[PDB]
Amino acid sequence: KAMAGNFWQSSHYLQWILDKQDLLKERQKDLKFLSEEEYWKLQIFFTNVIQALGEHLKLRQQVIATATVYFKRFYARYSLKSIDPVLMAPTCVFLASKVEEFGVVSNTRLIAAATSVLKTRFSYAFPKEFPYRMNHILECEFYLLELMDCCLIVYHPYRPLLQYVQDMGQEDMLLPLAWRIVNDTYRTDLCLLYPPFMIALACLHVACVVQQKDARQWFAELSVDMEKILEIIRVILKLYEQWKNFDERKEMATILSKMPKPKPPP
Amino acid sequence: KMDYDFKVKLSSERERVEDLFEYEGCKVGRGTYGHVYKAKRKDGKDDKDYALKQIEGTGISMSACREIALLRELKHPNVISLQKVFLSHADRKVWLLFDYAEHDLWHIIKFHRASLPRGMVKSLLYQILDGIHYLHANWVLHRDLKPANILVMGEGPERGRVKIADMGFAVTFWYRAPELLLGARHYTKAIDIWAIGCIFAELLTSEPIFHCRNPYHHDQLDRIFNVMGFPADKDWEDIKKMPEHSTLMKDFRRNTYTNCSLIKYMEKHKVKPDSKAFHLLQKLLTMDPIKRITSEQAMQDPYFLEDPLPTSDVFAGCQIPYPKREFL
Ligand SMILES: Cc1ccc(-n2nc(C(C)(C)C)cc2NC(N)=O)cc1
Repeated sequence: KAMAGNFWQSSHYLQWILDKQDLLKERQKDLKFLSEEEYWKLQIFFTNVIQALGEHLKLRQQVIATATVYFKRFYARYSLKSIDPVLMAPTCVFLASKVEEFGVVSNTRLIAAATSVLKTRFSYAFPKEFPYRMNHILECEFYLLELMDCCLIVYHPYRPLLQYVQDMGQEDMLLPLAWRIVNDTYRTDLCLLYPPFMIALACLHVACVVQQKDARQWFAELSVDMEKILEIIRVILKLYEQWKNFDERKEMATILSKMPKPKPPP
Repeated sequence: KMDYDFKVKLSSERERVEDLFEYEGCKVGRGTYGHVYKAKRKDGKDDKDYALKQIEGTGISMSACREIALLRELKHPNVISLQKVFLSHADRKVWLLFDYAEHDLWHIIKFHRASLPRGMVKSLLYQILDGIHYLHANWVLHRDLKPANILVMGEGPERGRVKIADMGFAVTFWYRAPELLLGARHYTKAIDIWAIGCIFAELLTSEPIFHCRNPYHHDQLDRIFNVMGFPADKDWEDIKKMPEHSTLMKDFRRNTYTNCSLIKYMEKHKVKPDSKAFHLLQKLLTMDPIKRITSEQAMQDPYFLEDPLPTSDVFAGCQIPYPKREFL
Protein backbone atom coordinates (compact mmCIF):
# COMPACT_ATOMS: atom_id res chain seq x y z
CA LYS A 1 0.00 0.00 0.00
CA ALA A 2 1.29 3.41 -1.18
CA MET A 3 3.46 5.49 1.19
CA ALA A 4 2.93 2.83 3.88
CA GLY A 5 6.22 3.58 5.70
CA ASN A 6 6.55 7.32 5.02
CA PHE A 7 4.83 8.85 8.06
CA TRP A 8 7.81 10.76 9.44
CA GLN A 9 8.41 12.48 6.05
CA SER A 10 4.67 12.84 5.21
CA SER A 11 2.28 15.80 4.95
CA HIS A 12 0.12 14.24 7.69
CA TYR A 13 3.05 14.56 10.09
CA LEU A 14 4.76 17.73 8.85
CA GLN A 15 1.55 19.84 8.38
CA TRP A 16 -1.44 18.12 10.05
CA ILE A 17 -0.27 17.36 13.57
CA LEU A 18 -1.37 20.61 15.21
CA ASP A 19 -0.63 22.35 18.49
CA LYS A 20 -3.58 22.13 20.90
CA GLN A 21 -3.25 25.82 21.82
CA ASP A 22 -3.59 26.94 18.17
CA LEU A 23 -6.63 24.66 17.76
CA LEU A 24 -8.50 26.01 20.79
CA LYS A 25 -7.71 29.60 19.75
CA GLU A 26 -9.27 29.01 16.29
CA ARG A 27 -12.17 27.34 18.12
CA GLN A 28 -13.02 30.55 20.03
CA LYS A 29 -15.09 32.01 17.17
CA ASP A 30 -17.62 29.14 17.31
CA LEU A 31 -17.61 29.31 21.14
CA LYS A 32 -19.38 32.70 21.04
CA PHE A 33 -22.40 30.69 19.82
CA LEU A 34 -21.81 27.23 21.36
CA SER A 35 -20.52 26.00 24.74
CA GLU A 36 -17.45 23.73 24.91
CA GLU A 37 -19.67 20.81 25.84
CA GLU A 38 -22.04 21.54 22.93
CA TYR A 39 -19.17 21.87 20.43
CA TRP A 40 -17.89 18.41 21.39
CA LYS A 41 -21.42 16.94 21.13
CA LEU A 42 -21.52 18.42 17.63
CA GLN A 43 -18.17 16.68 16.85
CA ILE A 44 -19.58 13.35 18.01
CA PHE A 45 -22.81 13.79 16.07
CA PHE A 46 -21.02 14.36 12.76
CA THR A 47 -18.61 11.50 13.38
CA ASN A 48 -21.73 9.28 13.46
CA VAL A 49 -23.20 10.89 10.33
CA ILE A 50 -20.00 10.17 8.41
CA GLN A 51 -19.91 6.62 9.77
CA ALA A 52 -23.55 6.10 8.72
CA LEU A 53 -22.85 7.48 5.24
CA GLY A 54 -19.86 5.15 4.94
CA GLU A 55 -21.83 2.08 6.04
CA HIS A 56 -24.74 2.77 3.69
CA LEU A 57 -22.33 3.20 0.76
CA LYS A 58 -20.55 -0.01 1.90
CA LEU A 59 -17.10 1.54 2.38
CA ARG A 60 -14.26 -0.01 4.39
CA GLN A 61 -13.41 1.52 7.78
CA GLN A 62 -10.21 3.10 6.40
CA VAL A 63 -12.19 5.16 3.86
CA ILE A 64 -14.55 6.26 6.65
CA ALA A 65 -11.53 7.25 8.80
CA THR A 66 -9.93 9.38 6.10
CA ALA A 67 -13.25 11.12 5.44
CA THR A 68 -13.61 11.82 9.16
CA VAL A 69 -10.10 13.31 9.24
CA TYR A 70 -10.84 15.63 6.27
CA PHE A 71 -13.93 16.95 8.04
CA LYS A 72 -11.98 17.45 11.27
CA ARG A 73 -9.16 19.26 9.46
CA PHE A 74 -11.60 21.63 7.72
CA TYR A 75 -13.35 22.73 10.93
CA ALA A 76 -10.00 22.86 12.78
CA ARG A 77 -9.35 26.07 10.80
CA TYR A 78 -12.78 27.42 9.79
CA SER A 79 -16.05 28.07 11.54
CA LEU A 80 -19.15 25.88 11.27
CA LYS A 81 -20.91 28.79 9.51
CA SER A 82 -18.40 28.77 6.61
CA ILE A 83 -19.91 25.71 4.92
CA ASP A 84 -22.87 23.72 6.16
CA PRO A 85 -21.49 20.56 7.79
CA VAL A 86 -24.46 18.60 6.36
CA LEU A 87 -22.95 19.33 2.90
CA MET A 88 -19.35 18.82 4.04
CA ALA A 89 -19.85 15.32 5.54
CA PRO A 90 -20.87 13.60 2.30
CA THR A 91 -18.31 15.67 0.34
CA CYS A 92 -15.58 14.28 2.62
CA VAL A 93 -16.85 10.74 2.00
CA PHE A 94 -16.91 11.41 -1.77
CA LEU A 95 -13.31 12.65 -1.85
CA ALA A 96 -11.94 10.08 0.58
CA SER A 97 -13.44 7.26 -1.49
CA LYS A 98 -11.58 8.48 -4.60
CA VAL A 99 -8.23 8.74 -2.76
CA GLU A 100 -8.43 5.32 -1.05
CA GLU A 101 -9.45 3.82 -4.44
CA PHE A 102 -13.02 2.61 -3.89
CA GLY A 103 -14.18 4.64 -6.92
CA VAL A 104 -16.16 7.74 -7.88
CA VAL A 105 -19.48 7.05 -6.19
CA SER A 106 -22.09 8.05 -8.77
CA ASN A 107 -24.07 11.29 -8.47
CA THR A 108 -27.37 9.47 -8.09
CA ARG A 109 -25.86 7.11 -5.51
CA LEU A 110 -24.14 9.74 -3.36
CA ILE A 111 -27.19 12.02 -3.15
CA ALA A 112 -29.57 9.08 -2.58
CA ALA A 113 -27.26 7.83 0.18
CA ALA A 114 -27.08 11.23 1.91
CA THR A 115 -30.85 11.68 1.63
CA SER A 116 -31.63 8.22 2.96
CA VAL A 117 -29.25 8.10 5.97
CA LEU A 118 -30.49 11.46 7.27
CA LYS A 119 -34.16 10.43 6.82
CA THR A 120 -33.97 6.90 8.26
CA ARG A 121 -31.25 7.27 10.91
CA PHE A 122 -31.11 10.98 11.87
CA SER A 123 -34.74 12.21 11.72
CA TYR A 124 -34.34 13.27 15.39
CA ALA A 125 -31.89 15.98 14.22
CA PHE A 126 -33.29 16.90 10.78
CA PRO A 127 -36.99 17.46 10.02
CA LYS A 128 -36.48 18.47 6.36
CA GLU A 129 -34.99 16.28 3.60
CA PHE A 130 -31.36 16.58 2.42
CA PRO A 131 -31.46 19.77 0.26
CA TYR A 132 -28.14 19.61 -1.64
CA ARG A 133 -27.74 18.32 -5.18
CA MET A 134 -24.47 17.17 -6.78
CA ASN A 135 -23.47 20.59 -8.14
CA HIS A 136 -23.21 21.61 -4.46
CA ILE A 137 -21.06 18.58 -3.56
CA LEU A 138 -18.77 19.29 -6.52
CA GLU A 139 -18.30 22.92 -5.41
CA CYS A 140 -17.63 21.94 -1.79
CA GLU A 141 -14.99 19.40 -2.90
CA PHE A 142 -12.94 22.22 -4.45
CA TYR A 143 -13.02 24.24 -1.20
CA LEU A 144 -12.17 21.13 0.86
CA LEU A 145 -9.16 20.24 -1.29
CA GLU A 146 -7.82 23.81 -1.05
CA LEU A 147 -8.17 24.11 2.73
CA MET A 148 -6.33 20.81 3.22
CA ASP A 149 -3.49 22.13 0.99
CA CYS A 150 -3.97 19.07 -1.26
CA CYS A 151 -2.89 16.71 1.55
CA LEU A 152 -4.90 13.57 0.78
CA ILE A 153 -2.93 10.59 2.18
CA VAL A 154 -3.92 10.10 5.82
CA TYR A 155 -2.42 7.56 8.28
CA HIS A 156 -4.63 5.88 10.91
CA PRO A 157 -4.07 3.73 14.02
CA TYR A 158 -5.58 0.55 12.58
CA ARG A 159 -2.38 -0.70 10.87
CA PRO A 160 -0.06 -0.12 13.87
CA LEU A 161 -2.70 -1.63 16.21
CA LEU A 162 -2.69 -4.73 14.02
CA GLN A 163 1.12 -4.92 14.20
CA TYR A 164 1.17 -4.46 17.98
CA VAL A 165 -1.43 -7.16 18.80
CA GLN A 166 0.25 -9.63 16.38
CA ASP A 167 3.54 -9.08 18.25
CA MET A 168 1.76 -9.74 21.59
CA GLY A 169 0.22 -12.93 20.20
CA GLN A 170 -3.24 -11.78 21.30
CA GLU A 171 -5.18 -11.06 18.08
CA ASP A 172 -8.48 -12.78 18.89
CA MET A 173 -8.45 -11.79 22.56
CA LEU A 174 -7.76 -8.04 22.14
CA LEU A 175 -8.15 -6.93 18.50
CA PRO A 176 -11.94 -6.81 18.45
CA LEU A 177 -12.03 -4.45 21.48
CA ALA A 178 -8.88 -2.39 20.70
CA TRP A 179 -10.17 -1.88 17.11
CA ARG A 180 -13.49 -0.71 18.59
CA ILE A 181 -11.78 1.79 20.89
CA VAL A 182 -9.84 3.21 17.91
CA ASN A 183 -13.17 3.90 16.16
CA ASP A 184 -14.31 5.82 19.23
CA THR A 185 -11.17 8.02 19.39
CA TYR A 186 -12.44 9.72 16.23
CA ARG A 187 -15.17 11.20 18.41
CA THR A 188 -12.32 13.40 19.74
CA ASP A 189 -9.50 15.68 18.55
CA LEU A 190 -6.83 12.96 19.07
CA CYS A 191 -6.01 12.36 15.39
CA LEU A 192 -5.13 16.08 15.04
CA LEU A 193 -2.74 16.04 18.03
CA TYR A 194 -0.83 12.68 18.10
CA PRO A 195 0.92 10.36 15.62
CA PRO A 196 -1.31 7.34 14.84
CA PHE A 197 0.87 4.70 16.52
CA MET A 198 0.60 6.56 19.87
CA ILE A 199 -3.22 6.41 19.61
CA ALA A 200 -2.95 2.68 18.82
CA LEU A 201 -0.89 2.06 21.98
CA ALA A 202 -3.44 3.95 24.15
CA CYS A 203 -6.41 1.95 22.77
CA LEU A 204 -4.60 -1.36 23.17
CA HIS A 205 -3.76 -0.33 26.76
CA VAL A 206 -7.45 0.38 27.52
CA ALA A 207 -8.50 -2.90 25.87
CA CYS A 208 -5.99 -4.66 28.16
CA VAL A 209 -7.28 -2.92 31.30
CA VAL A 210 -10.89 -3.73 30.38
CA GLN A 211 -10.13 -7.40 29.65
CA GLN A 212 -7.91 -7.81 32.78
CA LYS A 213 -4.82 -8.69 30.73
CA ASP A 214 -1.37 -8.03 32.22
CA ALA A 215 0.73 -6.32 29.52
CA ARG A 216 3.04 -4.27 31.79
CA GLN A 217 6.30 -5.93 30.66
CA TRP A 218 5.37 -5.56 26.97
CA PHE A 219 4.58 -1.82 27.31
CA ALA A 220 7.73 -1.21 29.43
CA GLU A 221 9.86 -2.94 26.77
CA LEU A 222 8.80 -0.25 24.24
CA SER A 223 10.81 2.91 23.54
CA VAL A 224 8.03 5.54 23.64
CA ASP A 225 7.22 8.67 25.64
CA MET A 226 4.96 6.88 28.12
CA GLU A 227 3.71 10.27 29.36
CA LYS A 228 2.29 11.14 25.95
CA ILE A 229 0.37 7.82 25.97
CA LEU A 230 -1.04 8.57 29.43
CA GLU A 231 -2.52 11.81 28.02
CA ILE A 232 -4.35 9.83 25.30
CA ILE A 233 -5.64 7.17 27.70
CA ARG A 234 -7.09 10.04 29.78
CA VAL A 235 -9.00 11.49 26.79
CA ILE A 236 -10.37 8.00 25.93
CA LEU A 237 -11.58 7.53 29.52
CA LYS A 238 -13.09 11.04 29.58
CA LEU A 239 -14.86 10.30 26.27
CA TYR A 240 -16.72 7.28 27.69
CA GLU A 241 -17.96 9.45 30.57
CA GLN A 242 -19.26 12.01 28.05
CA TRP A 243 -20.93 9.14 26.11
CA LYS A 244 -22.77 7.97 29.26
CA ASN A 245 -24.01 11.48 30.08
CA PHE A 246 -24.86 12.51 26.51
CA ASP A 247 -28.28 11.76 25.05
CA GLU A 248 -27.53 12.57 21.43
CA ARG A 249 -31.15 12.08 20.37
CA LYS A 250 -32.79 14.47 22.87
CA GLU A 251 -30.17 17.19 22.52
CA MET A 252 -28.94 17.51 18.94
CA ALA A 253 -31.94 19.33 17.40
CA THR A 254 -31.43 22.17 19.89
CA ILE A 255 -27.63 22.16 19.59
CA LEU A 256 -27.82 22.24 15.75
CA SER A 257 -30.22 25.21 16.02
CA LYS A 258 -27.56 27.13 18.03
CA MET A 259 -24.85 26.64 15.36
CA PRO A 260 -23.81 29.87 13.68
CA LYS A 261 -25.52 30.04 10.29
CA PRO A 262 -23.99 30.91 6.88
CA LYS A 263 -24.87 34.45 5.78
CA PRO A 264 -26.23 34.91 2.24
CA PRO A 265 -25.10 37.68 -0.15
CA PRO A 266 -26.46 41.27 0.25
CA LYS B 1 -26.03 28.54 1.22
CA MET B 2 -22.27 29.00 1.78
CA ASP B 3 -21.10 31.96 3.91
CA TYR B 4 -20.60 35.09 1.82
CA ASP B 5 -17.72 36.66 3.76
CA PHE B 6 -15.87 33.37 3.70
CA LYS B 7 -16.48 33.06 -0.08
CA VAL B 8 -15.41 36.58 -1.06
CA LYS B 9 -12.35 36.45 1.23
CA LEU B 10 -11.05 33.13 -0.19
CA SER B 11 -11.80 34.34 -3.73
CA SER B 12 -9.73 37.47 -3.01
CA GLU B 13 -6.72 35.52 -1.68
CA ARG B 14 -6.80 32.74 -4.29
CA GLU B 15 -3.73 32.68 -6.54
CA ARG B 16 -4.90 32.19 -10.15
CA VAL B 17 -2.66 30.41 -12.68
CA GLU B 18 -3.32 33.05 -15.38
CA ASP B 19 -2.19 35.85 -13.00
CA LEU B 20 1.02 34.19 -11.72
CA PHE B 21 2.39 32.67 -14.94
CA GLU B 22 3.14 33.53 -18.55
CA TYR B 23 2.36 30.46 -20.72
CA GLU B 24 0.02 31.37 -23.62
CA GLY B 25 1.56 29.90 -26.80
CA CYS B 26 4.19 27.88 -24.91
CA LYS B 27 2.59 24.43 -25.12
CA VAL B 28 5.30 21.69 -25.10
CA GLY B 29 3.18 18.54 -24.59
CA ARG B 30 -0.25 17.05 -25.28
CA GLY B 31 -1.57 13.60 -24.38
CA THR B 32 -3.99 11.33 -22.52
CA TYR B 33 -3.21 13.11 -19.23
CA GLY B 34 -3.60 16.63 -20.67
CA HIS B 35 -1.60 19.63 -21.83
CA VAL B 36 1.86 20.68 -20.53
CA TYR B 37 3.17 24.24 -20.97
CA LYS B 38 6.63 25.80 -20.52
CA ALA B 39 5.87 28.69 -18.17
CA LYS B 40 7.66 31.76 -16.84
CA ARG B 41 6.70 33.81 -13.76
CA LYS B 42 5.06 37.14 -14.64
CA ASP B 43 6.18 38.86 -11.43
CA GLY B 44 9.89 38.29 -12.06
CA LYS B 45 10.98 37.00 -8.65
CA ASP B 46 12.38 33.69 -9.97
CA ASP B 47 12.93 34.00 -13.73
CA LYS B 48 13.32 30.19 -14.00
CA ASP B 49 11.39 27.84 -16.32
CA TYR B 50 8.40 25.82 -15.04
CA ALA B 51 6.16 23.07 -16.40
CA LEU B 52 2.40 23.76 -16.18
CA LYS B 53 0.13 20.72 -16.59
CA GLN B 54 -3.60 21.22 -17.11
CA ILE B 55 -5.24 17.90 -16.21
CA GLU B 56 -7.53 16.41 -18.89
CA GLY B 57 -11.21 16.52 -18.01
CA THR B 58 -12.95 18.55 -15.32
CA GLY B 59 -13.07 18.48 -11.51
CA ILE B 60 -11.36 16.01 -9.19
CA SER B 61 -11.32 12.87 -11.29
CA MET B 62 -10.08 9.54 -10.06
CA SER B 63 -6.84 10.11 -11.96
CA ALA B 64 -6.49 13.76 -10.96
CA CYS B 65 -7.03 12.77 -7.33
CA ARG B 66 -4.31 10.08 -7.59
CA GLU B 67 -1.62 12.31 -9.13
CA ILE B 68 -2.20 14.96 -6.49
CA ALA B 69 -2.37 12.52 -3.57
CA LEU B 70 0.93 10.85 -4.52
CA LEU B 71 3.02 13.76 -5.84
CA ARG B 72 2.12 15.81 -2.77
CA GLU B 73 3.98 13.17 -0.67
CA LEU B 74 6.90 11.96 -2.82
CA LYS B 75 10.29 13.61 -2.29
CA HIS B 76 13.40 12.39 -4.16
CA PRO B 77 15.95 14.11 -6.47
CA ASN B 78 15.24 11.57 -9.25
CA VAL B 79 11.42 11.86 -9.23
CA ILE B 80 9.44 14.80 -10.66
CA SER B 81 8.35 17.22 -7.87
CA LEU B 82 4.98 18.95 -7.60
CA GLN B 83 5.62 22.60 -6.73
CA LYS B 84 2.05 23.91 -6.56
CA VAL B 85 -1.60 23.08 -7.33
CA PHE B 86 -4.13 25.57 -8.75
CA LEU B 87 -7.84 24.86 -8.57
CA SER B 88 -9.76 27.00 -11.08
CA HIS B 89 -13.30 27.41 -9.76
CA ALA B 90 -14.67 29.07 -12.90
CA ASP B 91 -14.06 26.12 -15.27
CA ARG B 92 -13.25 23.35 -12.71
CA LYS B 93 -9.81 22.76 -14.29
CA VAL B 94 -6.87 21.61 -12.16
CA TRP B 95 -3.35 22.87 -12.90
CA LEU B 96 -0.13 21.31 -11.59
CA LEU B 97 3.15 23.22 -11.36
CA PHE B 98 6.32 21.18 -11.88
CA ASP B 99 9.90 22.18 -12.43
CA TYR B 100 10.93 22.30 -16.07
CA ALA B 101 12.98 19.49 -17.59
CA GLU B 102 14.42 20.54 -20.96
CA HIS B 103 15.42 17.03 -22.05
CA ASP B 104 14.32 13.43 -21.96
CA LEU B 105 15.62 10.08 -23.20
CA TRP B 106 13.27 9.90 -26.22
CA HIS B 107 14.82 13.00 -27.83
CA ILE B 108 18.34 12.29 -26.54
CA ILE B 109 18.32 8.77 -28.03
CA LYS B 110 16.60 9.95 -31.26
CA PHE B 111 19.34 12.62 -31.62
CA HIS B 112 22.10 10.01 -31.32
CA ARG B 113 20.35 7.52 -33.66
CA ALA B 114 20.16 10.36 -36.23
CA SER B 115 23.97 10.72 -36.26
CA LEU B 116 28.77 10.23 -25.66
CA PRO B 117 30.84 11.36 -22.64
CA ARG B 118 32.51 8.73 -20.43
CA GLY B 119 29.73 7.43 -18.17
CA MET B 120 26.56 9.16 -19.37
CA VAL B 121 24.89 5.78 -20.02
CA LYS B 122 25.94 4.46 -16.59
CA SER B 123 24.88 7.66 -14.84
CA LEU B 124 21.44 7.68 -16.52
CA LEU B 125 20.96 4.03 -15.53
CA TYR B 126 22.01 4.72 -11.91
CA GLN B 127 19.72 7.71 -11.34
CA ILE B 128 16.80 5.85 -12.97
CA LEU B 129 17.34 2.92 -10.57
CA ASP B 130 17.67 5.34 -7.62
CA GLY B 131 14.27 6.95 -8.25
CA ILE B 132 12.43 3.71 -9.00
CA HIS B 133 13.95 2.29 -5.83
CA TYR B 134 12.51 5.24 -3.87
CA LEU B 135 9.06 4.69 -5.43
CA HIS B 136 9.20 0.91 -4.93
CA ALA B 137 10.18 1.30 -1.26
CA ASN B 138 6.99 3.39 -0.87
CA TRP B 139 5.00 0.76 -2.86
CA VAL B 140 4.46 3.06 -5.83
CA LEU B 141 4.76 1.33 -9.20
CA HIS B 142 5.37 3.33 -12.36
CA ARG B 143 3.55 0.90 -14.73
CA ASP B 144 4.67 2.72 -17.92
CA LEU B 145 8.44 3.21 -17.84
CA LYS B 146 9.83 4.30 -21.21
CA PRO B 147 12.46 6.78 -22.58
CA ALA B 148 9.82 9.57 -22.94
CA ASN B 149 9.10 9.32 -19.17
CA ILE B 150 12.76 9.62 -18.16
CA LEU B 151 13.18 13.41 -18.08
CA VAL B 152 16.65 15.06 -17.80
CA MET B 153 17.20 18.60 -16.47
CA GLY B 154 18.82 21.28 -18.63
CA GLU B 155 20.96 24.25 -17.61
CA GLY B 156 20.47 25.40 -14.01
CA PRO B 157 21.13 24.05 -10.49
CA GLU B 158 20.00 20.48 -11.35
CA ARG B 159 21.98 20.23 -14.61
CA GLY B 160 21.97 16.66 -15.93
CA ARG B 161 19.87 15.17 -13.14
CA VAL B 162 17.32 12.54 -14.19
CA LYS B 163 13.69 13.16 -13.22
CA ILE B 164 11.31 10.17 -13.49
CA ALA B 165 7.86 11.26 -14.69
CA ASP B 166 4.60 9.92 -16.12
CA MET B 167 3.73 11.95 -19.23
CA GLY B 168 1.06 9.66 -20.73
CA PHE B 169 0.70 8.89 -24.45
CA ALA B 170 1.02 11.49 -27.25
CA VAL B 171 0.64 3.02 -27.44
CA THR B 172 3.51 0.59 -28.15
CA PHE B 173 4.51 -2.59 -26.29
CA TRP B 174 8.30 -2.37 -26.71
CA TYR B 175 8.93 -1.90 -22.98
CA ARG B 176 6.33 -4.39 -21.73
CA ALA B 177 7.35 -7.49 -19.70
CA PRO B 178 6.55 -10.90 -21.24
CA GLU B 179 4.23 -11.74 -18.34
CA LEU B 180 1.97 -8.78 -19.22
CA LEU B 181 1.91 -10.00 -22.83
CA LEU B 182 0.85 -13.44 -21.57
CA GLY B 183 -2.08 -11.98 -19.63
CA ALA B 184 -0.78 -11.21 -16.14
CA ARG B 185 -3.57 -9.41 -14.27
CA HIS B 186 -1.47 -7.20 -11.96
CA TYR B 187 1.40 -4.73 -12.22
CA THR B 188 4.54 -5.55 -10.20
CA LYS B 189 7.93 -4.09 -9.26
CA ALA B 190 9.54 -6.66 -11.54
CA ILE B 191 7.59 -5.27 -14.53
CA ASP B 192 9.13 -1.84 -13.94
CA ILE B 193 12.57 -3.50 -13.80
CA TRP B 194 12.17 -5.20 -17.21
CA ALA B 195 11.34 -1.77 -18.64
CA ILE B 196 14.55 -0.35 -17.10
CA GLY B 197 16.52 -3.16 -18.75
CA CYS B 198 14.92 -2.29 -22.12
CA ILE B 199 15.94 1.35 -21.63
CA PHE B 200 19.50 0.33 -20.66
CA ALA B 201 19.77 -1.77 -23.86
CA GLU B 202 18.52 1.18 -25.91
CA LEU B 203 21.08 3.52 -24.24
CA LEU B 204 23.94 1.15 -25.16
CA THR B 205 22.95 0.60 -28.84
CA SER B 206 20.60 3.54 -29.67
CA GLU B 207 17.92 1.09 -31.00
CA PRO B 208 14.95 -0.26 -28.98
CA ILE B 209 15.88 -3.81 -28.02
CA PHE B 210 12.34 -5.18 -28.66
CA HIS B 211 11.24 -2.83 -31.49
CA CYS B 212 8.18 -4.13 -33.33
CA ARG B 213 5.46 -2.99 -35.77
CA ASN B 214 -6.36 -8.31 -26.11
CA PRO B 215 -3.64 -8.78 -23.47
CA TYR B 216 -1.95 -11.17 -25.95
CA HIS B 217 0.44 -9.66 -28.55
CA HIS B 218 2.00 -12.23 -30.92
CA ASP B 219 4.49 -10.12 -32.89
CA GLN B 220 5.78 -8.43 -29.75
CA LEU B 221 6.49 -11.87 -28.27
CA ASP B 222 8.05 -12.96 -31.60
CA ARG B 223 10.57 -10.10 -31.32
CA ILE B 224 11.39 -10.87 -27.68
CA PHE B 225 12.09 -14.53 -28.53
CA ASN B 226 14.02 -13.35 -31.61
CA VAL B 227 16.33 -11.42 -29.26
CA MET B 228 16.33 -13.41 -26.01
CA GLY B 229 15.54 -16.89 -27.34
CA PHE B 230 12.60 -19.06 -26.26
CA PRO B 231 12.71 -19.79 -22.52
CA ALA B 232 13.38 -23.28 -21.21
CA ASP B 233 10.97 -24.78 -18.67
CA LYS B 234 13.86 -24.48 -16.21
CA ASP B 235 14.24 -20.73 -16.94
CA TRP B 236 10.56 -19.91 -16.24
CA GLU B 237 8.66 -22.66 -14.43
CA ASP B 238 5.48 -20.69 -13.64
CA ILE B 239 5.00 -19.79 -17.33
CA LYS B 240 2.46 -22.67 -17.34
CA LYS B 241 0.30 -20.56 -14.99
CA MET B 242 -0.05 -17.54 -17.33
CA PRO B 243 -3.59 -17.31 -18.82
CA GLU B 244 -2.30 -17.20 -22.44
CA HIS B 245 0.28 -20.00 -22.02
CA SER B 246 -1.81 -22.34 -24.21
CA THR B 247 -2.03 -19.71 -26.97
CA LEU B 248 1.77 -19.33 -26.75
CA MET B 249 2.26 -23.09 -27.32
CA LYS B 250 -0.34 -23.05 -30.12
CA ASP B 251 1.41 -20.21 -31.95
CA PHE B 252 5.13 -20.77 -31.18
CA ARG B 253 7.78 -23.49 -31.47
CA ARG B 254 11.00 -23.43 -29.39
CA ASN B 255 12.85 -24.69 -32.49
CA THR B 256 12.23 -21.37 -34.29
CA TYR B 257 14.47 -19.39 -31.90
CA THR B 258 17.25 -21.96 -31.46
CA ASN B 259 20.00 -19.61 -32.75
CA CYS B 260 18.85 -16.65 -30.62
CA SER B 261 20.28 -15.13 -27.43
CA LEU B 262 20.97 -11.78 -25.75
CA ILE B 263 24.72 -12.50 -25.97
CA LYS B 264 24.36 -12.72 -29.77
CA TYR B 265 22.07 -9.70 -30.10
CA MET B 266 24.31 -7.39 -28.05
CA GLU B 267 27.48 -8.65 -29.78
CA LYS B 268 26.04 -7.52 -33.14
CA HIS B 269 25.59 -4.04 -31.62
CA LYS B 270 29.22 -4.02 -30.39
CA VAL B 271 28.63 -4.55 -26.66
CA LYS B 272 30.97 -7.21 -25.28
CA PRO B 273 29.33 -10.09 -23.33
CA ASP B 274 32.28 -10.27 -20.87
CA SER B 275 31.58 -6.68 -19.70
CA LYS B 276 30.00 -5.79 -16.36
CA ALA B 277 27.55 -3.66 -18.39
CA PHE B 278 26.20 -6.73 -20.19
CA HIS B 279 26.16 -8.92 -17.09
CA LEU B 280 23.94 -6.36 -15.34
CA LEU B 281 21.69 -5.98 -18.41
CA GLN B 282 21.10 -9.76 -18.47
CA LYS B 283 19.88 -9.69 -14.85
CA LEU B 284 17.44 -6.87 -15.62
CA LEU B 285 16.17 -8.63 -18.76
CA THR B 286 15.44 -12.01 -17.11
CA MET B 287 12.22 -13.48 -18.49
CA ASP B 288 10.85 -15.11 -15.32
CA PRO B 289 9.79 -12.11 -13.18
CA ILE B 290 10.68 -13.79 -9.86
CA LYS B 291 14.23 -14.37 -11.25
CA ARG B 292 14.56 -10.67 -12.08
CA ILE B 293 16.94 -8.38 -10.13
CA THR B 294 15.47 -5.70 -7.82
CA SER B 295 16.27 -2.00 -8.16
CA GLU B 296 18.42 -1.98 -4.96
CA GLN B 297 20.42 -5.00 -6.08
CA ALA B 298 20.97 -3.32 -9.47
CA MET B 299 22.31 -0.18 -7.72
CA GLN B 300 24.81 -2.39 -5.86
CA ASP B 301 26.15 -4.07 -9.01
CA PRO B 302 29.93 -3.89 -9.58
CA TYR B 303 29.19 -2.12 -12.90
CA PHE B 304 28.81 1.09 -10.85
CA LEU B 305 32.22 0.62 -9.11
CA GLU B 306 34.19 0.14 -12.37
CA ASP B 307 35.72 3.16 -14.16
CA PRO B 308 34.08 5.53 -15.01
CA LEU B 309 32.06 6.30 -11.87
CA PRO B 310 28.52 7.63 -12.31
CA THR B 311 28.18 11.40 -11.88
CA SER B 312 25.35 13.60 -10.53
CA ASP B 313 25.35 15.56 -13.78
CA VAL B 314 24.95 12.88 -16.45
CA PHE B 315 26.62 15.30 -18.94
CA ALA B 316 29.80 15.26 -16.77
CA GLY B 317 30.33 19.04 -17.11
CA CYS B 318 30.25 18.88 -20.94
CA GLN B 319 28.24 21.35 -23.06
CA ILE B 320 24.74 20.11 -23.99
CA PRO B 321 24.41 19.46 -27.76
CA TYR B 322 20.67 18.71 -27.76
CA PRO B 323 18.07 21.23 -28.91
CA LYS B 324 15.48 22.81 -26.61
CA ARG B 325 11.84 21.69 -26.80
CA GLU B 326 9.68 22.81 -29.72
CA PHE B 327 6.43 24.61 -28.89
CA LEU B 328 3.14 23.23 -30.26
C1 LIG C 1 -3.19 10.25 -13.43
C2 LIG C 1 -1.71 10.32 -13.10
C3 LIG C 1 -0.83 10.85 -14.03
C4 LIG C 1 0.52 10.94 -13.74
C5 LIG C 1 1.01 10.50 -12.51
N1 LIG C 1 2.47 10.56 -12.25
N2 LIG C 1 3.03 9.59 -11.68
C6 LIG C 1 4.35 9.83 -11.55
C7 LIG C 1 5.35 8.88 -10.89
C8 LIG C 1 6.64 8.77 -11.71
C9 LIG C 1 5.66 9.38 -9.48
C10 LIG C 1 4.77 7.48 -10.77
C11 LIG C 1 4.58 11.07 -12.11
C12 LIG C 1 3.36 11.54 -12.56
N3 LIG C 1 3.07 12.76 -13.26
C13 LIG C 1 4.01 13.59 -13.85
N4 LIG C 1 3.59 14.72 -14.53
O1 LIG C 1 5.20 13.37 -13.76
C14 LIG C 1 0.12 9.95 -11.57
C15 LIG C 1 -1.23 9.87 -11.87
